[PDB]
Amino acid sequence: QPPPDVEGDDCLPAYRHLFCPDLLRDKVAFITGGGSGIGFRIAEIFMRHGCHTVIASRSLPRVLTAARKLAGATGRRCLPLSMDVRAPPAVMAAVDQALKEFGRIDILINCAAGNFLCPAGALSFNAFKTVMDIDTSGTFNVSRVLYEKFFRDHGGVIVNITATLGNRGQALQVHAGSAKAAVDAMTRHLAVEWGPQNIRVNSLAPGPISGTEGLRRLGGPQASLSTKVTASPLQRLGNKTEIAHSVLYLASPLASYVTGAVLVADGGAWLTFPNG
Amino acid sequence: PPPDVEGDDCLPAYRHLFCPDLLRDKVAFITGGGSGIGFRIAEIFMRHGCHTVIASRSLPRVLTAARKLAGATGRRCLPLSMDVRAPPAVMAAVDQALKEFGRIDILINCAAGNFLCPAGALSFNAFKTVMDIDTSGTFNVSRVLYEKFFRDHGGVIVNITATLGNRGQALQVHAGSAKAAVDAMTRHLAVEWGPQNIRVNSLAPGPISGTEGLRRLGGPQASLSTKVTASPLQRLGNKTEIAHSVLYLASPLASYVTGAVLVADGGAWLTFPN
Amino acid sequence: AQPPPDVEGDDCLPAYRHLFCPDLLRDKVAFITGGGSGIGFRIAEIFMRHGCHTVIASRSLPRVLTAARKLAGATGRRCLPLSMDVRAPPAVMAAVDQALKEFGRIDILINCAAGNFLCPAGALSFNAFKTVMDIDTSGTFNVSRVLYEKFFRDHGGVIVNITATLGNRGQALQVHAGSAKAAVDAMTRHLAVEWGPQNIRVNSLAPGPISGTEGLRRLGGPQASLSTKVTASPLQRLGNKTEIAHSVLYLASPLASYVTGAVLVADGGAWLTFPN
Amino acid sequence: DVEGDDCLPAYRHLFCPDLLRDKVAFITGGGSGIGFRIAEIFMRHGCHTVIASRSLPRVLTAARKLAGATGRRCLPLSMDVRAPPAVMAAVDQALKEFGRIDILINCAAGNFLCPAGALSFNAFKTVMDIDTSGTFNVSRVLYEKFFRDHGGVIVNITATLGNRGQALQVHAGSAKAAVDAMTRHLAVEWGPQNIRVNSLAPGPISGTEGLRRLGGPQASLSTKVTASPLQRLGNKTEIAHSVLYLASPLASYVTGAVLVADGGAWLTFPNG
Ligand SMILES: CC(C)(COP(=O)(O)OP(=O)(O)OC[C@H]1O[C@@H](n2cnc3c(N)ncnc32)[C@H](O)[C@@H]1OP(=O)(O)O)[C@@H](O)C(=O)NCCC(=O)NCCS
Ligand SMILES: CC(C)(COP(=O)(O)OP(=O)(O)OC[C@H]1O[C@@H](n2cnc3c(N)ncnc32)[C@H](O)[C@@H]1OP(=O)(O)O)[C@@H](O)C(=O)NCCC(=O)NCCS
Ligand SMILES: CC(C)(COP(=O)(O)OP(=O)(O)OC[C@H]1O[C@@H](n2cnc3c(N)ncnc32)[C@H](O)[C@@H]1OP(=O)(O)O)[C@@H](O)C(=O)NCCC(=O)NCCS
Ligand SMILES: CC(C)(COP(=O)(O)OP(=O)(O)OC[C@H]1O[C@@H](n2cnc3c(N)ncnc32)[C@H](O)[C@@H]1OP(=O)(O)O)[C@@H](O)C(=O)NCCC(=O)NCCS
Ligand SMILES: NC(=O)c1ccc[n+]([C@@H]2O[C@H](COP(=O)([O-])OP(=O)(O)OC[C@H]3O[C@@H](n4cnc5c(N)ncnc54)[C@H](OP(=O)(O)O)[C@@H]3O)[C@@H](O)[C@H]2O)c1
Ligand SMILES: NC(=O)c1ccc[n+]([C@@H]2O[C@H](COP(=O)([O-])OP(=O)(O)OC[C@H]3O[C@@H](n4cnc5c(N)ncnc54)[C@H](OP(=O)(O)O)[C@@H]3O)[C@@H](O)[C@H]2O)c1
Ligand SMILES: NC(=O)c1ccc[n+]([C@@H]2O[C@H](COP(=O)([O-])OP(=O)(O)OC[C@H]3O[C@@H](n4cnc5c(N)ncnc54)[C@H](OP(=O)(O)O)[C@@H]3O)[C@@H](O)[C@H]2O)c1
Ligand SMILES: NC(=O)c1ccc[n+]([C@@H]2O[C@H](COP(=O)([O-])OP(=O)(O)OC[C@H]3O[C@@H](n4cnc5c(N)ncnc54)[C@H](OP(=O)(O)O)[C@@H]3O)[C@@H](O)[C@H]2O)c1
Repeated sequence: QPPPDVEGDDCLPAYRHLFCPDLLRDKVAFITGGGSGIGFRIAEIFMRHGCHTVIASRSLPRVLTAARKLAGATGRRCLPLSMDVRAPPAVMAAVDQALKEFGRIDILINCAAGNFLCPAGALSFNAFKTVMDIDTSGTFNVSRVLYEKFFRDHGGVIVNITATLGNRGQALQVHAGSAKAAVDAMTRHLAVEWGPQNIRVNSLAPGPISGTEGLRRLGGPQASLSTKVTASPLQRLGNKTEIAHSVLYLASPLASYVTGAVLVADGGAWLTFPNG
Repeated sequence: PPPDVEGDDCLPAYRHLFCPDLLRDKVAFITGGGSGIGFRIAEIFMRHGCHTVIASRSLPRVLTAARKLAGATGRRCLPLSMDVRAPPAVMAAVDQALKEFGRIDILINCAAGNFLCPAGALSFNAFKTVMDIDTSGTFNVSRVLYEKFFRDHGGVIVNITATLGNRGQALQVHAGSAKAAVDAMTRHLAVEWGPQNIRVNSLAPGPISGTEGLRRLGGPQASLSTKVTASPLQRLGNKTEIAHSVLYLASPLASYVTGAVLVADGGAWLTFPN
Repeated sequence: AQPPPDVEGDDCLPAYRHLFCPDLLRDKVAFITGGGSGIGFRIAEIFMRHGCHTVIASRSLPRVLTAARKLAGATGRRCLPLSMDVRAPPAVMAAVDQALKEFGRIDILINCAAGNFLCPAGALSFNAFKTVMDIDTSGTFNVSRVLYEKFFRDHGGVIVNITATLGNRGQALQVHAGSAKAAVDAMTRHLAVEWGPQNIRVNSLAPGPISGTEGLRRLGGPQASLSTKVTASPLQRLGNKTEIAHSVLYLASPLASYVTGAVLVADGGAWLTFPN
Repeated sequence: DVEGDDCLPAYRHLFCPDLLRDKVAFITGGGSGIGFRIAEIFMRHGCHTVIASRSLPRVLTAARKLAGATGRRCLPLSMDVRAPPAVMAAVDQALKEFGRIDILINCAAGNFLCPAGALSFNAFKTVMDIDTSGTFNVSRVLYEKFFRDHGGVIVNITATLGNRGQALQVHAGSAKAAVDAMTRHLAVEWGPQNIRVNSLAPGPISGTEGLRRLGGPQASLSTKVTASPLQRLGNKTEIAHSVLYLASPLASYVTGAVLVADGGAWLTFPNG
């Protein structure tokens, strides 16, 4: 039986520490996409282990609402910021402020993505490139800004949130599959070039996770969903807290020797899911 | 190795190992077919009976190439100017091809852009441009050909990729990411399009002599010689060898191959320094 | 689009149209383990249709004597049948000596010998697992190693290992075969690196589900669900022996002069979509 | 960390000390190297252990040290992973002593440098028998004796050698690639019995027989280490942390995966 989760963008009402509560004490994590879904639960878990956060995505409203829930449930600081990962000046602006407020950033989680089901034949060039732009160029943009502004001189840890869609070429998902495959390759590249600056860089590829926009958009009809979930190895959907725990493992000193790796946390699902 | 020539010029002689009618009367649309690997793929194709359309941004480049290719092989070569990033231009090119030949049987996505640069010095726009050309560019040509012809008649796509992303090669985050995304795209399209009789595969070349790629990315000649003699086959590959493996994938001999990546790199990704 | 023709039994093709030049392997000699039945037999026939003489070697002397009569009957090239278990190195060494005595050289080794059956991992005995590792993995290494020491080390050569995609997603009922074939894939890379400097190319070909083979008969399952998964796979059909032999011939030939350490999958995209 | 097969003098917790409270882990190769440090770090989180390998004096010595440093129980047993009667006997003994086994760590292996043209048939086969057949045998025994009916968690310790076909290592590369494939097959078959199965692939780890054997001359090893992304060797405690992660409830949704914990070394290390 998995750790408890909540379907909405709300904090866990109770929690049991399996990592020590001081694992990230006084560190600061910058989380793109931290106002909703997996990125919000990542923020919440990090703050429950001593970490302050900065959460950044397009909607200033989404992150303000989130930052008050996070701060309230954990007593740590959460700086919300409006920032499109495709706009380098907005990215530079956000990182500058995070540093003005905190004086340091230790961890970057690239969680910002967009996705929707569309057959390749109906997918426009602009549609495909929009997904490449947010997922891949966005991840590069934020990483590259964090490197210049803080990590190159102080070291750091980056976790990229990816997917397994590209492994078997999942139908209706050429855009997301291609974009997140490029992010897994970028992880290797940055691990190589930035390791000498004491920067670790890894990916975490989640399976179908309950209580997320990604599952609502992409899961398909509930009866065919249940049937594929029941046929997957752990016979269930993952939850956001399980994903936040793997991300926390990778962003922490427990993972001090892990770099350039892709941890798949998907209950086995890519091995068995249908690709009709 | 089979012989090759360093320039974007035709082979002075060629020995057939495939039958000279392997692609008789087929039509191959080759992006980047005016130079480097793409020029040699066009030439080898035409020497197996195929007409070509070559397309890239520079009209002067494809015009001069097309005269060379027709002159050497006796088959037809249509040159077109088209940036793979511009759906109007790509649509216009595929129409022009269909108007000239009435069919396209094969698409070779060879157009790419690359250069050496540390990830920390690489600009936001430099990264995105490589993704736009290599990745979104490949998707754009593949989808325009699907809509205009391959959906209704079937077809074969060969994507020219790379091994850079396997080990995260230094100075290459842009190209390594873009070509890894092309390898996933290959699988996605193979699955979606297979039922329309379309095969889609990736061919990843190693370091190839006589190419802009190697000129830009090869590094100093002394350190290049050294990684080369320390790789499994002990030599650079040439363009003719790459054209043979592309021809294999594009031909009825690979009738059961789809969603695959064929690495043709003399074993180099296994031993090259990173 | 119409596949090249094939026949279901271990019999030669009635007609064949060349797509490779008929002198591609003019007067070369290929040693093919498992060349008496199934995929290995069709590989033998196709090679000999391109000028190559063959040695076909497996356990059952009756099987290879009958094959070799048929092969030589249909193509006008020579086929030496030998009885040899790949697990017994004195027998391999003697078979290879005998071939060198007959033909004076060997240019190509195709390692096609394998053992497979459906079995749940919880029912698979220790000896059953080991037996499949011993034939597929040790047996491949053994043959490759004898060929190296008897001829290829000094003369160069080309090796094609026939493998599978089962280990990619951990196909159920196939732990033995999937592990064994994943070892051979790794072995391909290892040997490509060590033996490249002796002018030896080593690649793997991984076939998908193939009509008119013992493999499909044993492992296909009932015809109705077999039909369903075939129809749901990207080319919507089973592969045939002739198509696999064409990919094997490609890799074994001078057209693949710069291909080594690679695994070419030739499965109609089956592993992307087949249920697990 | 500490070079020998000795316990750490001190240890600060990053996972809670009750993470594995009262669980039982059966660790093949638990008497030395990585296996010994895994047993120690598991015991520091509340776990009891069973350490099993061919040498009974090696595991007797290890067990007294592990118990002594941690106050948890460590049952040593002698068994060859290639002999299914012995594996069945050790597993029966662990069950008599403890009544349960929650976790299996398949750490036993044999390796040495040898060019492929010089490796004997028997030398190849031996490495395949220990790493591959051994790992299947222990997993399948544990499945039949306990995991099938009660669930459980397996961590296979593997390697990255097979990725680029590392020279001098055809045996070990092949064997470990087979065990990574087995990880996926068992994850799929046994997931519905509440069994998780993952691989952890370490890189070059200081204070181990692996590194003493396979590292080659010190000057050349220093060089490739400096040229690797984190510019240092891994230690045994870092590997035991990643193995603990996978073996714990923190990895409740991880199955069928390979975690590479090698400092990025396979990405840059020489080969040829
Ligand atoms: C499209 C998205 C990624 C980003 O939005 P955006 O930049 O505002 O993009 P727009 O809506 O302008 O759409 C851009 C292009 O994509 C196309 N597109 C967008 N959604 C699409 C869909 N569901 N199907 C097909 N085409 C689509 C648009 O039509 C437009 O293409 P065009 O110029 O040919 O018409 C949107 O899905 C989003 O913001 N998602 C965030 C939430 C999310 O995706 N969560 C799950 C992550 S797992
Ligand atoms: C850059 C290229 C890929 C694409 O051309 P383009 O679309 O006109 O792009 P631009 O010339 O506007 O350059 C795009 C960005 O990349 C950057 N860039 C180009 N060459 C660069 C180099 N060697 N190092 C770092 N950045 C570079 C530019 O400075 C610009 O960035 P900025 O906007 O931050 O100033 C060009 O190299 C090209 O056309 N190459 C084609 C042939 C080739 O590379 N063959 C090899 C394939 S192996
Ligand atoms: C078993 C095989 C792999 C090799 O034969 P062999 O070396 O004579 O081995 P045996 O007949 O002694 O069987 C060896 C072990 O595997 C077991 N075995 C054989 N077939 C089995 C099956 N279908 N299910 C479970 N176990 C099986 C035997 O019971 C024995 O184990 P045990 O000692 O615990 O009883 C046999 O299947 C074979 O000859 N295959 C060749 C043809 C083939 O497999 N073609 C398809 C490749 S796609
Ligand atoms: C060989 C080993 C794996 C297993 O020992 P064992 O089963 O008693 O094996 P043996 O000593 O009987 O050796 C079996 C074969 O391997 C060969 N072999 C052993 N060491 C070898 C070496 N360094 N180089 C080449 N061949 C070797 C033997 O000669 C024999 O082949 P043969 O019949 O052709 O003579 C041994 O190295 C070992 O016990 N290792 C465990 C510790 C270890 O390897 N740790 C490192 C990290 S895994
Ligand atoms: N959910 C799943 O089952 C699943 C499976 C595999 C992978 N994932 C991955 O997990 C991550 C989170 O997904 P989720 O399902 O939790 O959905 P989500 O809640 O919609 O998260 C996506 C986040 O990205 C932000 N975002 C989108 N575009 C952006 C941009 N251009 N700039 C900055 N921020 C942007 C969104 O906020 P704004 O709209 O405010 O920008 C949103 O908060 C993604 O990386 C996704 O690919 C999810
Ligand atoms: N050479 C190597 O060693 C090597 C190794 C691995 C992979 N490759 C791959 O092989 C292919 C050929 O490389 P090469 O070295 O032969 O280099 P090249 O000669 O420069 O080929 C690139 C071609 O792409 C065209 N092109 C670039 N951007 C374009 C755009 N936006 N739209 C349309 N056409 C475009 C260029 O023509 P215009 O300028 O007229 O547009 C040129 O003909 C590339 O895909 C490369 O990634 C090469
Ligand atoms: N058919 C498929 O769909 C498929 C799919 C994926 C992979 N493959 C691979 O394709 C190859 C051939 O399979 P197939 O389906 O055509 O089956 P097959 O006809 O049964 O071929 C297996 C052959 O191996 C020989 N063999 C078995 N054990 C041997 C040993 N110890 N020593 C020497 N030779 C031995 C057998 O001959 P004796 O009985 O005379 O020894 C038999 O000719 C195998 O490598 C298989 O793994 C097939
Ligand atoms: N060290 C590295 O840098 C490195 C790198 C990648 C992977 N690894 C992996 O990490 C694990 C431990 O390696 P290590 O360096 O720590 O070496 P190690 O100390 O030699 O550990 C190997 C263990 O395997 C046991 N063993 C060997 N054969 C056995 C058999 N037939 N049955 C039962 N037990 C057996 C040995 O004990 P007995 O002699 O008492 O049997 C020994 O305790 C191995 O799986 C290795 O492949 C290590």
